[PDB]
Amino acid sequence: QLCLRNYQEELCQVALQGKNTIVTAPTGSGKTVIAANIIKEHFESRSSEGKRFKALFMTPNSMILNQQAASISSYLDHVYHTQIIQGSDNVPTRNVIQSKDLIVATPQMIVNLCNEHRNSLDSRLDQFFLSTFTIIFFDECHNTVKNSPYSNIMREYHYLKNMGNMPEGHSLPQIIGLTASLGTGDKNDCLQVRNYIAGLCASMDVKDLSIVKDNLEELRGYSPIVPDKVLLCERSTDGPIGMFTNRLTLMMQEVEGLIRTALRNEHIGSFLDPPADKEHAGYQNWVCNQMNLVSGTSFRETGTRTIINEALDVLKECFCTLSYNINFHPEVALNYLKDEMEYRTPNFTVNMIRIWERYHNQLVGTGSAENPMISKTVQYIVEQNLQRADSRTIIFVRTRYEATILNKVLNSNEELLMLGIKSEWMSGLNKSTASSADISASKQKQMEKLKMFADGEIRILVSTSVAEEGLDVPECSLVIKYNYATNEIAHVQRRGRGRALNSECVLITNSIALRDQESNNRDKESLMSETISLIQNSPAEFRKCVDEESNKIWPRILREDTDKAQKIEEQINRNIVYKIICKKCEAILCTSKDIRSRNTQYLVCDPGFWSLVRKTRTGSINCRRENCGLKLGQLIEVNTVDLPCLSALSIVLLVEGTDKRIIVKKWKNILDKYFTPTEIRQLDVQTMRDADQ
RNA sequence: UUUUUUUUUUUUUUUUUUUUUUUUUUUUUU
RNA sequence: AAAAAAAAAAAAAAAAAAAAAAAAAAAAAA
Ligand SMILES: Nc1ncnc2c1ncn2[C@@H]1O[C@H](COP(=O)(O)OP(=O)(O)O)[C@@H](O)[C@H]1O
Ligand SMILES: [Mg+2]
Ligand SMILES: [Zn+2]
Repeated sequence: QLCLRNYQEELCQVALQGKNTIVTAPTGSGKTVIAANIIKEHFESRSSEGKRFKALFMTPNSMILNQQAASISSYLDHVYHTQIIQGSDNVPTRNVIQSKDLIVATPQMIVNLCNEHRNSLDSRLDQFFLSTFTIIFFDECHNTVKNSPYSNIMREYHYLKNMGNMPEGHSLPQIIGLTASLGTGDKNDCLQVRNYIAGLCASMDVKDLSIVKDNLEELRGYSPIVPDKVLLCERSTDGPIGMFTNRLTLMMQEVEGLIRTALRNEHIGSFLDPPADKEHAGYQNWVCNQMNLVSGTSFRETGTRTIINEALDVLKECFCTLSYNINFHPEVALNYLKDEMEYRTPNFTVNMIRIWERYHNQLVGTGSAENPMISKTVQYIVEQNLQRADSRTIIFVRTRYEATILNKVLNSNEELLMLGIKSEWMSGLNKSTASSADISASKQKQMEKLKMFADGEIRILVSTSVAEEGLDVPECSLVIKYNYATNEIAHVQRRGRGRALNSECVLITNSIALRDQESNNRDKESLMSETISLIQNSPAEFRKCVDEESNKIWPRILREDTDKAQKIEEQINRNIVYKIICKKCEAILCTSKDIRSRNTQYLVCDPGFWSLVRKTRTGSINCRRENCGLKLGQLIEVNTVDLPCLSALSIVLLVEGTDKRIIVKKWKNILDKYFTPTEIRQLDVQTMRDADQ
């Protein structure tokens, strides 16, 4: 058992009244202990009064699910049965919910429950009720905006409260809200922030706020504040870094001129001129927009489109390496450019090959240099190591590739290797980011990385925003934000991540925008503190407008059915065909009648698809057309035979007759706007014949 | 030889959150 | 003409979850 603290007991007293309350406590103050104590008290009261009891615990991140469940079980002395429900587990949910008094499950499963009965063909396996659980908990409730799963659970709770489907004597469940910070959002004055906070609380049917009143000293002592030092490094326009930047701008102008001649050959006078600045995101946005127009238009010459797409891809890569050279030393940017260019080489023309070889020779002759930010970070690391031998440093970066580059830079310095200091490349488990080719993000790998950091083998953690919440990150003695800026909640979580004694938070950047964002975040935090103080001072909130306006639940569904009918009427157009072709090159991949879907995977049963595909080796699908290098999808097997799987992001839909190009981002749009493929039959036969020989 | 359960890896699709940049519209001020 | 605020569209980056499928390794049964 764990002894309750004074502020924890004060927070628990507010929720002990049975009303819906939201608890706002700093990270690491023991929200899990408070939740477990509230659950235990509610269960004891229900047992004393002689009625059924049930508790539901929900967390946005599955990484912290096991730790939270273990802590809850330990606090409850393992007297009540607990079961963890995740996507991997195939155990039925309703049976374990009925047979156990404490259920911990992903909120999406709760959303699916009591809602899957709708739009289901006739039985319907009865209907589940949200009010089955006596007490529910909403960890990290600040994300309950727009159409979040928490918003869906709130809508189900409103269904149960308003509509008269209560079975026998079912009572309204009590929900406790726990979050680090409510979230300013985009409001400016205190009144708007207070109104937004009150509306968010009303969306969860919460009227009372659990805020510490007289135990602030204990909270400050147990959770000391961490100053947020701001450090800025000036940029150097001269030296090897300046020479590298000049060479890359020369490459910018050369590629722009080549694009100009390519457009002139097409006799096209509409394309937008590139921005003068080659380092801002405006150049990348313009490149992406030009690529979108090129995909959405038709060209007289087939090779011109391929050349333009190759130029746009090289421009994007060169912008990425410009950002890398701005953030770090030119060595990593040169290495990234070299590996990307050597990967894309077998699909290039002779002139571009010579241009790249000349530019690479010039960059090799440039030399090397060191960035002031890297030197400052290294000096801070050695200073922390001198202060204590158990120093732990966590570094936040923008992208996963940025994390890998930072880890390589830190591991390449002999000054840290003299004392035996290593680093890692901690990232997130998400695989849908368009940059997952170099990212593994395995669950076991992440657990192993956490274990080695906890054991002390790894000192520097180049971790992304994933580690801010839902991760069992141990105490860190130094938090560094390497050109990374996020919202107020993420900044607060980063500041609170330094649970080690005398933790220091220092921000290192070379851009005025980062400093402005940090100042804005500090101002937002101060405004939140002022609003919280004002709310505490005045107990008469007198806020009920959103609570009464929340009666619009059924009009929402009414308009939902109306515009669903309108979308169905719009979709009624059919019996037409599509000439699906490759995005980069005008090659007939297949026709609209050769695409089939088994469950949710879209496979093309084209006998001639093998002749126009490369079939590399992992397994991947690549265009066989020269100078294309486009990944049309992934190769998968269902009947022990590999079959092609097209991707919407690598194909362009063409309509027969008029030359109207169609761009598709997700398969849902083409599914519900253009056509629907038929169900799969024993069509792997004709595909397997032509797969071999 | 087949079936059931557990673990690891991989793939497709769908539903959300946060940050930055670009563009458009409206209002206010100089 | 310039600046600020609000809404909308596009692009980039990061994070979360769900559904299904495939491969491999173990335990049990036929
Ligand atoms: N009353 C208490 N007695 C002992 N340990 C506590 C107490 N309250 C909190 N802790 C410890 O402090 C930590 C606080 O982190 P926790 O509340 O679990 O996650 P979060 O970061 O969401 O607040 C817990 O891991 C817990 O072990
Ligand atoms: Mg928590
Ligand atoms: Zn192609």
